[PDB]
Amino acid sequence: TFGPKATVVRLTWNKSPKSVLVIKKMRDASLLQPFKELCTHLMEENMIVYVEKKVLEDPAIASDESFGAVKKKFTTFREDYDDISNQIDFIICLGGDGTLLYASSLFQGSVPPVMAFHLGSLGFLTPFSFENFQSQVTQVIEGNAAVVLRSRLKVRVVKEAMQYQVLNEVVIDRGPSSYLSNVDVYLDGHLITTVQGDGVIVSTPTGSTAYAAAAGASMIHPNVPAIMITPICPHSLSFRPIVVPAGVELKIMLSPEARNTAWVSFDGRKRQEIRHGDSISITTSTYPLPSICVRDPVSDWFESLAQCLHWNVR
Amino acid sequence: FGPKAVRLTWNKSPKSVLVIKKMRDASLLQPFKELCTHLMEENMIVYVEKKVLEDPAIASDESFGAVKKKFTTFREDYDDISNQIDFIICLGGDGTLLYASSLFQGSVPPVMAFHLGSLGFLTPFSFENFQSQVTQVIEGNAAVVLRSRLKVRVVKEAMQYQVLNEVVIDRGPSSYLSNVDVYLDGHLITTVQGDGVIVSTPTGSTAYAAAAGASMIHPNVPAIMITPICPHSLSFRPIVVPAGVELKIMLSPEARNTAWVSFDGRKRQEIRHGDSISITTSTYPLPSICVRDPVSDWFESLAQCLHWNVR
Amino acid sequence: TFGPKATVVRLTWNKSPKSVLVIKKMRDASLLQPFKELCTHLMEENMIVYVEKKVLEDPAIASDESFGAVKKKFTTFREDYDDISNQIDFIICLGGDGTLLYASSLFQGSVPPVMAFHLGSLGFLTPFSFENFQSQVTQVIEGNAAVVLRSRLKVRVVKAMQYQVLNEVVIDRGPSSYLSNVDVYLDGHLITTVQGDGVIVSTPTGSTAYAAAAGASMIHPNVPAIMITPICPHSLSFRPIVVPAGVELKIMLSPEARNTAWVSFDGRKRQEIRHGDSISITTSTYPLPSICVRDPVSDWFESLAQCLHWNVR
Amino acid sequence: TFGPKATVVRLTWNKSPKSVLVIKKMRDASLLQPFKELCTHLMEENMIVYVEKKVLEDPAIASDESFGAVKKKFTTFRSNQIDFIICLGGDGTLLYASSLFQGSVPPVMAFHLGSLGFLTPFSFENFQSQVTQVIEGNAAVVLRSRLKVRVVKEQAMQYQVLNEVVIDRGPSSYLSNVDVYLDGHLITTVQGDGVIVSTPTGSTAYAAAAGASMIHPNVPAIMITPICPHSLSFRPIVVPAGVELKIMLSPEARNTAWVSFDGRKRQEIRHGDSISITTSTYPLPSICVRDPVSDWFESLAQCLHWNVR
Ligand SMILES: NC(=O)c1ccc[n+]([C@@H]2O[C@H](COP(=O)([O-])OP(=O)(O)OC[C@H]3O[C@@H](n4cnc5c(N)ncnc54)[C@H](O)[C@@H]3O)[C@@H](O)[C@H]2O)c1
Ligand SMILES: NC(=O)c1ccc[n+]([C@@H]2O[C@H](COP(=O)([O-])OP(=O)(O)OC[C@H]3O[C@@H](n4cnc5c(N)ncnc54)[C@H](O)[C@@H]3O)[C@@H](O)[C@H]2O)c1
Ligand SMILES: NC(=O)c1ccc[n+]([C@@H]2O[C@H](COP(=O)([O-])OP(=O)(O)OC[C@H]3O[C@@H](n4cnc5c(N)ncnc54)[C@H](O)[C@@H]3O)[C@@H](O)[C@H]2O)c1
Ligand SMILES: NC(=O)c1ccc[n+]([C@@H]2O[C@H](COP(=O)([O-])OP(=O)(O)OC[C@H]3O[C@@H](n4cnc5c(N)ncnc54)[C@H](O)[C@@H]3O)[C@@H](O)[C@H]2O)c1
Repeated sequence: TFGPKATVVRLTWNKSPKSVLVIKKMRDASLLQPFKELCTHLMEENMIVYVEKKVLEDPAIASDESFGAVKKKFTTFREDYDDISNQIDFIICLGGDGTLLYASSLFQGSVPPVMAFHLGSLGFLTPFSFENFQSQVTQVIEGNAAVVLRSRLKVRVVKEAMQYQVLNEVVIDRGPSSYLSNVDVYLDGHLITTVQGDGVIVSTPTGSTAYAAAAGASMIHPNVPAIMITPICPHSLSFRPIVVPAGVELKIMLSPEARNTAWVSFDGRKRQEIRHGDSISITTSTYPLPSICVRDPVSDWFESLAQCLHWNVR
Repeated sequence: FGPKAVRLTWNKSPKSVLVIKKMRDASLLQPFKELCTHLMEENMIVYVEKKVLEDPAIASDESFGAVKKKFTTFREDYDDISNQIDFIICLGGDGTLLYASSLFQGSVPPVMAFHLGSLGFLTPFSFENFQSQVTQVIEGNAAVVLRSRLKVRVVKEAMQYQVLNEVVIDRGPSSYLSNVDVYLDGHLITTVQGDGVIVSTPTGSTAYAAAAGASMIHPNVPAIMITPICPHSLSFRPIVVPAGVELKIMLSPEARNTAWVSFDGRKRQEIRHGDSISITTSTYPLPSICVRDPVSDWFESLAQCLHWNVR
Repeated sequence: TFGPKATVVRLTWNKSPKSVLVIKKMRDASLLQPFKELCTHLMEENMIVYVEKKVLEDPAIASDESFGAVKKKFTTFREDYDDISNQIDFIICLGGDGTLLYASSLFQGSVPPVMAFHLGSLGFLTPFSFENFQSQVTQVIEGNAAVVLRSRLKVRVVKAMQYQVLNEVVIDRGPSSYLSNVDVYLDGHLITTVQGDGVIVSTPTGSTAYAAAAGASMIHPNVPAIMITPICPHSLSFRPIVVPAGVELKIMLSPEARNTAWVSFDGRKRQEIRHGDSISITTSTYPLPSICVRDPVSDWFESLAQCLHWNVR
Repeated sequence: TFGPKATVVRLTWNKSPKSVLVIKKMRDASLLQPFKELCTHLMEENMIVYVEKKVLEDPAIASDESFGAVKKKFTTFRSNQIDFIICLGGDGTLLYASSLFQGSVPPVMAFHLGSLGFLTPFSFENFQSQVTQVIEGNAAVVLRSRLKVRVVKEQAMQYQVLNEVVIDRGPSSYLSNVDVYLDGHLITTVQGDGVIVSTPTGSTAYAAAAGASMIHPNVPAIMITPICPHSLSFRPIVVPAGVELKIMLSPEARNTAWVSFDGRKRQEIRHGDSISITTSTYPLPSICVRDPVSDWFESLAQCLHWNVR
């Protein structure tokens, strides 16, 4: 089950969807007219819409009075203490990949299916074009759409628990330090190696084309159960990225004979510091992120590779 | 798995073991005789390829000939080994185990690989104190790794091969670039221009695929690999695809020269414009017995053979 | 000096050029009309034009009688029989990169400047577009053009055969399906033994060639260097290396090696090297002058952007 | 000329060396005994020695009164005075030496104590004979190229670096967007962590960690290597030593960038700042044990394990 109503690779609703969360790219200019159009349309079939509190306080949305008549029907949440985990049937994302990551931040448990929309530039996780969006949204609502069960990593930080869920990767690297970083990595309680360099890009398949790909990791389809381990410019000619089964335990610590501390980041945010007495535990989460695909998983993955990463051009 | 054969359960006590020896070798004779004499003091039937018994260096010794007469002989010509062997012991190195996969095109009994000197990624058992190890495996206290294999069909205008490490399409005598098209689920995913591609198993991730820049994949990860051989494109990163897909490699219509297909570094065939290669994930894996557990053996192989992250 | 008259980076003619060599891409169809146009234009300034004998015996070169009056004024030469050597002031190439390689094959010593043309192919070493070729060829004839002196490798095979290679010389394994073990000496010292498909020891101008496919870095043709890059080694550490151009390389088969090896010179005639054979590689004293449209750096980076799509988006 | 007296690839002194500078790897307890032994030996041929002031300030250097008498003959300092340099500690010491000599650099005899090291080929065992042979003038050197870097702020600041210059991101977690120009021509913009524009000596450094090839220090070139670029086709490149590189921030760039010289003091560059990199005319001569190429391959074999088994 994914959300209060949606469940499952096709998508089934059982109960008709009535609550939708639209997530905007925060400070942007080209995403005002499409956001207004989408919100106006989504409430023409009497369907509850949710909007971040920080979006309605924007000066460029309160100034317009034509949209203000229909804006009052927003089930606003302030994100300070509101748990919208059990209140959303499916999500529409506007702006790019960074929006989808934020969509995974708000749902640390089961997450409803998402429908990412790309409006400008190119997105690897955003397959839907905003043109003719009415028909696509209607088809998604009816229940004729395929999804991919994108894996996520459950990460726990023990300081001498924080319980984060990450989508692309968790990065353990160096911050202001300009020297080598020595980090010990354990798999199932056994020391497998010590990385001596900028850091590691332990990731998910859907993060294989992310920052992991920049460091030399291979392209991994999101339909395989696997966990990547990829360095960041290691000071060793023979440390290639490795792929491990999804059902294993990963642990990451600072080696006892190490100078400087380490810095851990989750999808580019929540950048905190780990010292000698801290530990990071990584597993494969039981709550995947279903993202609706326009036609099918493999074709969308390969077209994203072709357009975004220019994989095998000429 | 076999007639009677993640832990290993025997159900029926093993009695028919096949010992595969590395041909054209001299350091393996004494361990081969020792292992064969030991395996036939528990009244357990052993199998040896016919070409091994006709070796001049093994017929010249009459001490081994007394126990040699109890061998069960197959010649690979018409005496194809079948669901009659429930335990395999391999001597010599990695290429021996590959041969073990060549002999069994269907379900394969569990295999024991011995590294008699040198180093082998797929050979984790040291020959020292082999009596206790073989006894423990015969009893039924041993973990196994189900290595996946690729089912390959060659259609010429069927061959039905099973491969362990990879299938390599490349160029032979040709010195020009090679253009071959690849289909995934009946869809043009790419055309590769260069030497070729090394579509492989996780077991082949550390093989010739690793030579071309492919990543390291544990044999417990259910996926198929696609890595090039020096492509004339900076962007063609090796890719990993689900095990349930079907790959179809052909020659592009606007392609000069023919292509050459090799299965686990073995018999090479030539494919022309009208030929196709279909690759899927086989339903008959290769159970390889591990000394202690899969992960530690894999990482020891990485550290000892490939020198993965030394110093 | 580069040829009988051309000399030197700007090109100085000293004596007015009168002998020109046009090299065609052999079996092709889209190149006949540009070849005919260039040949007709070249002899309206009273330029002696040299053409390969096999080109003039093509079926679609005498079937047209309009061009018949032109073929009578070609100084025909034949491969392996007549050595053109020091008789050509500068060369014009048509068809693509390989033609330039063939241009290096005909001149084992000093070679005249080459004005490469790309026709229906993009090409890394072919920077001239055939459009408005009259002004370009006139400007080159006058003597206002920049030149990139591409280094070449001098290779001797001892079994006393000598070759000059432009892109690289490749020592690899052919019909063998097993690993190839070959030993490399630098200045008489064992620096490495490689266990894999082979090595792509190359010139800078061959860096973007088959060397690049194997993971080599992009090497500008104005740096004096010799590359050594492998072909899929069975080792994660054997990163490609760059050595000074003034060194001696000597490649052999290791004593404990199975099978023989195969040596190829610029993707051409392949020889077999056994245990008793040796390959000696140095930097030649006869570079290949290649005329450039604007200047070496911008042309190199444009070739990287168009051909190899270096850093797109 | 390299220093007041040393000149040149063989090394010729012309005038007998008399002033030598010893550089110690800061606080390293393993180097105290070699430092004392070397300083005692160097002042038995009546040869002037130079030491950093902070080395004598070490609490565990005046406690031993045996070395105090030897200590009192140090020409301590807190150019044009040092004939050649002896380095103890490892690779990072040599870089520090290049920091002290922004102009002509005297030859350096690097020693590896407690570390293996790439640029430190001399073993401390039997150091008497090695130092004597160096003093006599029977030794070969390699002329390691350096990069001259000028930072222009919209305040000129010159620098000479030995390994590389790194233009990366600091605390920022987003991609860094920086434009690079060669001879006034925009060659590319890089979309990632940064660039590792380097020397051949730095080819085995942090540049090698990002996928750059090894270049022998006798090959004149300037390397450009990314740091995990967000592109599959940005292969590292080399350029002739005679070119001029100019790195800036693109006009449509978020966040700033940080420039680091050999792993030292980090500066911040805004949109109005520029970095100009050329090949310096003052190389760093480092004396070799036997010959350049064999020492380079020895360092590749035991430091980076290049092509093992
Ligand atoms: N060197 C690099 O390429 C680099 C550096 C830092 C962070 N990252 C990645 O950026 C992400 C954080 O996103 P942001 O907050 O900057 O938002 P964003 O959308 O601005 O992401 C930045 C860029 O990365 C791309 N991207 C993001 N996720 C991707 C994925 N899964 N596959 C392919 N491309 C992807 C985006 O399309 C965009 O081009 C993390 O996934 C992190 O790994 C990459
Ligand atoms: N460039 C290369 O690395 C290269 C070239 C050709 C063939 N191969 C491999 O050789 C094998 C053919 O077997 P053969 O009997 O002719 O050779 P072999 O058994 O003599 O193997 C040759 C080398 O490859 C290693 N090897 C073989 N299979 C391996 C695996 N699965 N993982 C890691 N290392 C492995 C062996 O340990 C040995 O070092 C195929 O697996 C093929 O991929 C590799
Ligand atoms: N895997 C590969 O990429 C590969 C394989 C074999 C040969 N080659 C190269 O092919 C050439 C043999 O000449 P041919 O007449 O058979 O080829 P060709 O003229 O048919 O050209 C083949 C391709 O290689 C490119 N190319 C050739 N030389 C180049 C260079 N110096 N820099 C960049 N790109 C270059 C061409 O642009 C074209 O794309 C040699 O340079 C050899 O290195 C490359
Ligand atoms: N990811 C990396 O590999 C990385 C990261 C930051 C800095 N660095 C390098 O560290 C150096 C900063 O100086 P430091 O005071 O930290 O010195 P250091 O001796 O502390 O350098 C750290 C490590 O780098 C090695 N090293 C340094 N220069 C080298 C070279 N030219 N070739 C091969 N190995 C070399 C040293 O031997 C040591 O193992 C710079 O050369 C910089 O490029 C490397």
